[PDB]
Amino acid sequence: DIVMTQSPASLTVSLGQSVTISCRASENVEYYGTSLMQWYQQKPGQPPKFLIYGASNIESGVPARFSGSGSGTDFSLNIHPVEEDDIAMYFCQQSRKVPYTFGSGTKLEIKGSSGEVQLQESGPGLVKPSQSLSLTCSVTGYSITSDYYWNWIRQFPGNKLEWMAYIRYDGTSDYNPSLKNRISITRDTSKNQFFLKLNSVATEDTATYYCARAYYYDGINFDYWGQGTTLTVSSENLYFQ
Amino acid sequence: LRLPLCFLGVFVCYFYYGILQEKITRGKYGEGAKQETFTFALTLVFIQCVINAVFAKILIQFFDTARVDHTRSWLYAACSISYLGAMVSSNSALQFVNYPTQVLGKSCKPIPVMLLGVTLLKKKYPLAKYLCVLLIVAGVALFMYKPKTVGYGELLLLLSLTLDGLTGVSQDHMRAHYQTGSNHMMLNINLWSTLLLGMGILFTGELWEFLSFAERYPAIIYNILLFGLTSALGQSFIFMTVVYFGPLTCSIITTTRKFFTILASVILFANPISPMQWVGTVLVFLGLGLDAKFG
Ligand SMILES: Nc1ncnc2c1ncn2[C@@H]1O[C@H](COP(=O)(O)OP(=O)(O)O)[C@@H](O)[C@H]1O
Repeated sequence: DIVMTQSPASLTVSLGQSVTISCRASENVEYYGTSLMQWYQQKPGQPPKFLIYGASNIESGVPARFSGSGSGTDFSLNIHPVEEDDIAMYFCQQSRKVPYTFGSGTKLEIKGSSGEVQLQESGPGLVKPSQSLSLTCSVTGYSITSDYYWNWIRQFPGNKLEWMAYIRYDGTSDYNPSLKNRISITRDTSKNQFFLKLNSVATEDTATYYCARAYYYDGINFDYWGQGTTLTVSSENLYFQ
Repeated sequence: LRLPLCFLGVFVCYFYYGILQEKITRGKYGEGAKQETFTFALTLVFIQCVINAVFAKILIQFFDTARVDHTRSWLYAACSISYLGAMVSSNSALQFVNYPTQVLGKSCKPIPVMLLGVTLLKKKYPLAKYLCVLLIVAGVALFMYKPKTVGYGELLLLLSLTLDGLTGVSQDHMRAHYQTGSNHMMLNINLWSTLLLGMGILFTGELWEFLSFAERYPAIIYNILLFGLTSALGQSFIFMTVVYFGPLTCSIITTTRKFFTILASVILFANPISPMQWVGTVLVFLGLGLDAKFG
């Protein structure tokens, strides 16, 4: 699968400076003149915020400060004036191949220091290894049978995002090939919920799980995210911790 | 593995397709006062679309079944309207013009596509494209006109060219913004086209007239079936060629196929053509090839 590499792990910037964040792909991500790349912003403890679809286009409502560029395998995100508002982690993810992958993430810091949808995850917090687990995402204010893609995404400790699977409003579903043998995604239109089932969970499954709505345009864009649910897999039942 | 099979397959399939189209549209049915003419272009296009859809479905369900189609249905319907209109108009134009004229006219897609891009998309092209288009215009003018006016056939050809340009624009847009696959393109476009054509022929009453005409001359049914089969096989080979060699090779192969189709139509069916008109067609094809080379 395609691997996305972000060169500056951390940047120290002064307010008002211009910062460029690079993102390099292991394979060409162009398709009939369109670069299938997206950029996301994630403040500490919050779900990622969708910024850019394609290499250059800016999502409506995003400030004019942000601006993407690049083509082929090399891309960059530029913020000409930087304010305290936009100090966060930035992720680049391609959408050329079915397993969608995110970059390791770049962190910025100050030197010297009816359309609206409510996603809500739920599920057990502490689980034992090899047990069967099921996560529920409840959608309010919108119908999951109306439009858009409904995905499940998890973020391991260290901020390594990983796309898992989605179920479209048609009912068609797609899975991450690495996990197709371990998980299954289903939906219940009556209650307006879609679930994710994990069987034989291992200690490596500890992560924060998000359920996000998405629409396809120059790639898949996870514009709307839930607050996420923390899943911990431990051999011993954690107590006083 | 060496893969010249793409060229051979596409060439043979579409050459036979062109011969069958010449036989059908411009055929002679009956003699004397009983002589008739083929006016059922809508039914021909409907059969062609049905066969194309069936073959595309077979290919999808056997080959590359893991893909997911992200294109919206309404986009498919909108593109299919123009695609069906272009094909129907081109087929109906043969009721007035000679087949070589129809082939030459329908081979001039770059002119309308560039015009739409410049006027609607406000795109820009290198000097080579304009010069290449200049050669095509010069060749068409030398062919379609002589020192010694426009009828219904030329108007139909112009309308078909405009609809082909619109279809190309729509296909490029949705391919860029939705990563549409060629097989899904074919399947959905042909499905929508056959739905619309079925509605149109049923509510126009042309289906019964076509059935009576076929009863009078049953030989046409085999020709129509072979025409559809050849179109579908050529479509499949075009898909395989673009998969294995991209669009440039497909364009070159189709251009040479069209030139050979014109030559065969002139030689076999005794279509009259002046030596000056030959210069026009060769210039048109040279310009088309150069445009393909220089993007
Ligand atoms: N990549 C492609 N190149 C050419 N034709 C294609 C391609 N994909 C699908 N097609 C379909 O094949 C049919 C015949 O193509 P053709 O007109 O010969 O191509 P060209 O105009 O490039 O010579 C068209 O109706 C088109 O819809």
